[PDB]
Order: sequence, then structure tokens, then C-alpha cells
Amino acid sequence: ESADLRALAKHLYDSYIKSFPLTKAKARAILTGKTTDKSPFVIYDMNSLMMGEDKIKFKHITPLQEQSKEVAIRIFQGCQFRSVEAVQEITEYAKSIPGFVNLDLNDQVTLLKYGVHEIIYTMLASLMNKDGVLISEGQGFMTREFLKSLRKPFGDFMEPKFEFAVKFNALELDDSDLAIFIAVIILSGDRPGLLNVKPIEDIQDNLLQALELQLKLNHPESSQLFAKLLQKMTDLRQIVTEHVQLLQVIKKTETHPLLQEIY
Amino acid sequence: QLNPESADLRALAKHLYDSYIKSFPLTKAKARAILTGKTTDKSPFVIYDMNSLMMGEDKIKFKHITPLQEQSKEVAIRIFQGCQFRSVEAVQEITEYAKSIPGFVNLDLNDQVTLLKYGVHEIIYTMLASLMNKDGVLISEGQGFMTREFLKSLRKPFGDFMEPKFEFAVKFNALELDDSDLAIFIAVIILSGDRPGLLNVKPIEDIQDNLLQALELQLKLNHPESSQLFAKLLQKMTDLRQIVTEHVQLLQVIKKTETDMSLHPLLQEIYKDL
Ligand SMILES: *C(/C=C\CCCCC)=C1/C(=O)C=C[C@@H]1C/C=C\CCCC(=O)O
Ligand SMILES: *C(/C=C\CCCCC)=C1\C(=O)C=C[C@@H]1C/C=C\CCCC(=O)O
Repeated sequence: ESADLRALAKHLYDSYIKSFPLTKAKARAILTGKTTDKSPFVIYDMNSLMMGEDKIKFKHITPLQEQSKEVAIRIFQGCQFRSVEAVQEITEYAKSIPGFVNLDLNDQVTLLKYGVHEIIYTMLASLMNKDGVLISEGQGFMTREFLKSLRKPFGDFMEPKFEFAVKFNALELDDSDLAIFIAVIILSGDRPGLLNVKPIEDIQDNLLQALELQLKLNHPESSQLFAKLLQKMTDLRQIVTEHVQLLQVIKKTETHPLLQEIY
Repeated sequence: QLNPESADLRALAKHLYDSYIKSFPLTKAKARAILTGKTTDKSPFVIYDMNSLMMGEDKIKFKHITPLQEQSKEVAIRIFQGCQFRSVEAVQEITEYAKSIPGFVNLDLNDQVTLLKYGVHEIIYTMLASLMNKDGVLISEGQGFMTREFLKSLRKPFGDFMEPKFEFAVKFNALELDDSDLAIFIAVIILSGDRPGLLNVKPIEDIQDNLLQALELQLKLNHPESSQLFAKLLQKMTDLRQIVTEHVQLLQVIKKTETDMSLHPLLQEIYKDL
């Protein structure tokens, strides 16, 4: 049924673009030249960040008064706001994956709950390079060295992912490939608390076929790509528990009685 | 049917299965023939308590897995000293298995040592799975069987080193893999490239790309019904990591709780900034 897989690939790609504003393609051009011609505001140091707040006016996160008086905190604060946006973008895409909405409600919640981080890192890679990462709509670009520049637990917190980004992007996958790759991550049957694994596994099984095919056609040239891709999930889990430990440390910091609530 | 290029890969599969057998005494075929009690000559002595723990050392072979030492007042540790030496032995075998992997000895010496460094544990847990069933694991090479419940009780930290294993084992054994499969898979594992500090990474990838192809053909030929087993097996590699990680974690605590216990240079050198 290799007529079914190619149609399931298109559907997911179609849905991936509707649910996600900044594609991997759009993101790439901006890290190179066909910037539309409208280049991104490079945040390279303190004064570039400060000035950043009003030019790119990512004053969605930065608004809130009583707090924003210690730079790196206002930035982490940022990474959180956008992550919350993304999680609703992921949830929506998810609901586009055939069979998902038909699963036991709890499991949908459960698969989403345990799979959004793996998916946020995966796409964060679509938007970063060895030296930097696109922020807010693609308007900005925060430097890698400026990130290590942050002090306390912040200094290195992003550096883990930069290393993961390089390796992952070396695979040179495009959105066409990522849409399917993301459907697989969600349909993971080893998520704790699941109640009906058979359905989920069957779905991922059909997704893994559609991906294997996608990769063969999209990259005849590259051998065993499918295999190196599945192997990356090992990095992702490992990267996701670590980030989960730094959270632990920042919780040796002081960071409203309705903000932490949402998050 | 079998195109020239594919036939070239079957050769590889048969060469590793051959080197695998020749390097590992207790294969999965033997281990299952023991665990599934299809025998009256291959019956293991079960250890599910101190009593039989005492019975076991008397009954089954034991040229001191736990070397020179009078009964170090605690079983949970005796088991561990033995469960330690046993691993150093596996790295030995695994190291010999590697050498047979085509192109592996032809690599920068420094890289060989690193491919193992990271690959040795992911492999020990893969194979240890062959010696397990939901209820326990074989010891002494089939001669004994230590029940999963006895272990889980050992004590304070010591009763926590084995759950992850049984946890993986039952899920991994679920794939129903056989020796000729494991041999190729374990070769892939060693031949990573995604391993840290690997000086020359390219050559590693060219060898793995091959091992991965061999595994792909093998699994399809050996499991015509197993839909996407190739993939399902590759994902299991992530479980392999959490197990290793979590272990390292447990070991450090243990490196503080028990001041008189000894690791092993080799075991420590793997963990040495792992
Ligand atoms: C931000 C930090 C924490 C996320 C919340 C954790 C819950 C326990 C993350 C980080 O540093 C790595 C990924 C995210 C970044 C946020 C958005 C990425 C944008 C990718 C896109 O949608 O194109
Ligand atoms: C050894 C206990 C029993 C194995 C019996 C079979 C012999 C034929 C266990 C095991 O397999 C899982 C953990 C431990 C050995 C593994 C690593 C040694 C120390 C490194 C560490 O994880 O701390």
C-alpha cells in the first residue's frame, strides 16, 4: 500500500505547515540570505538584548511589570512563554495525525504530556545553527556565545542543545521529513500511564513506514538515514532529562501570583 | 531475488553471528533452553532467599566470583562484588567480539577505546536480557537462577540495581530476538560515531551504515511477519541509555554509602567522565 504512505506523508506535511508558523525552510533562508531581504535583529550582547525588547518588541513575554529587573531571568521567562505557544501548536498538529483523536482521551493527554519536549527540541533545531538561534517569529537571532555569556545556571543551559542541534541538522531533514518524524514521537507507546498501547503502536507503525519511505525518496542519496534519525531519539530523551534537572537547580533561585500558575 | 549487493551483506551477518558464538559462551539459545526447563540435565539451582543463598554457594560452581574475602558480612554486597567481576569479564568478551567487526581494528587506536567505553554497557544490558525472564536471571552461566524478588530486597541501595534491567528485559525480550539478530545489533551499538570525543568519526559511520544494512536485511529475512522490527529495535537503544545513565547514578551514591567497597579500575575508567 505504498500509495497510502505517500498520501499520509502529504497530509501530515500539509498539517505541519498550518500548525507551525516558522517552517524549517523559512528558518533556513533567514540563517543565510533570502531573508525576504528583511534581516533579523541580532541580539549579541546586553545592549543588543535591551534594545531587542523594543525593536522586535517581543513584549508579549517581556511585558509583566513587578519582576523584569534581572536580564537572564527575563530571557528564561521568555523561553517559557514561547514554549507555551508551541505546546498548543503541537497539540493542534497532533490532532491532525490520523487515529489520534480516536484514542482514549486520557492517552491523548498522556502522549502529548510526555512528548512535547522531545518535539520542542527537535524543532528548536530547525531554528538554530552552530552560532545562533532565531527568536520571536524569526525576527530576531540570539547568539550562541551570548547565551553562555549568561551567568548562574543560565550560562550553560542552551549549550547542551546547540550541540544537539548541530548533530541533528547534519541529517539535513526538511519539513516534509519532520512532519512525519514528529508524528512518530507523539505516537510513542512507552509513555508511562498509557491505557491502550495497541492502537498507539499500530499508528506509530504506519507512521514509521511513511517516514522510511519519505526518507528513501527525499534522499535516495543518503543511505540508512531512517536509521540514524531513529537513533537521534536517544539524544533527545537524554537531553530532555538533563534540562529537567537544571530546572531543579534554577529552583535555588527566586522567580507574579498568577504567572507560575499558568506555567 | 538475492541481488549481488544483498548477498554481500548476508556474508557479513553470518560472519558476525559466527564471531558472536565464538566469543560468548552463554548464547541466548542456550539460556532459553535452560530457563524454559526443557531439560533434566540443564536445571538451574534457584536462589530466592538467604537459605538457598547459602544452598547455592554450596551447590553451584563458585571459584570466588567475589575474590579473596571471607563472607563480607553482607549478602547484598557479596552478590555485588560477584556481579562486578562478572562484568569485567563481559567487557573482555565484548572486546574480543569487537575485534572481529570488519574495519574495527583498522581504526585509530584512541577511537577503538572510546567506541567500547560507551558501547560496553549498552551491550551488557542487551545481552543480560537474554539471561532474564519476568521472574529472574541466570548466574554462573546457566547453573543458577536468582529470583527477581530476592534481588529487589537485597537492601538500601543494593535492592535497586536490578529493577531497570528486568524492566527493559521483559520489553526487549518481547521483540523475540535471536542470537544471529543480536550479533548484528550489538555490532551497530559499538560502531556509534555519536560517541563523544571520537577523533575520526567518518570511518565509524561508514562501517555502521553497513552494520545497519546487515541488520535491516537480517531482521526482514528472520522475521517476515515482524512489522517494522528494524525500527522498533533501534528505538530500544534509548532504553539502553537510561539504564546505563541511571546505573552511573546509583554507583556514585554507593561510592559514598559504603566506604569499604571497591569498584574496579576498568569499571571506573568506563564511568570516568562518562
Ligand atoms: C524553553 C525552556 C523550557 C520549556 C518548558 C519546560 C517544561 C518542563 C525550551 C528550550 O530551551 C528548549 C526548547 C524550548 C524553547 C522554546 C521554543 C522553541 C521554538 C521552536 C519552534 O516552535 O519553532
Ligand atoms: C550483575 C548481576 C547479575 C548478572 C548475572 C549473570 C552472569 C552470567 C548486574 C547486571 O547484569 C546488571 C548490573 C550488574 C553488572 C553491570 C555493571 C557493573 C557495574 C557498573 C554499574 O552499573 O555500576
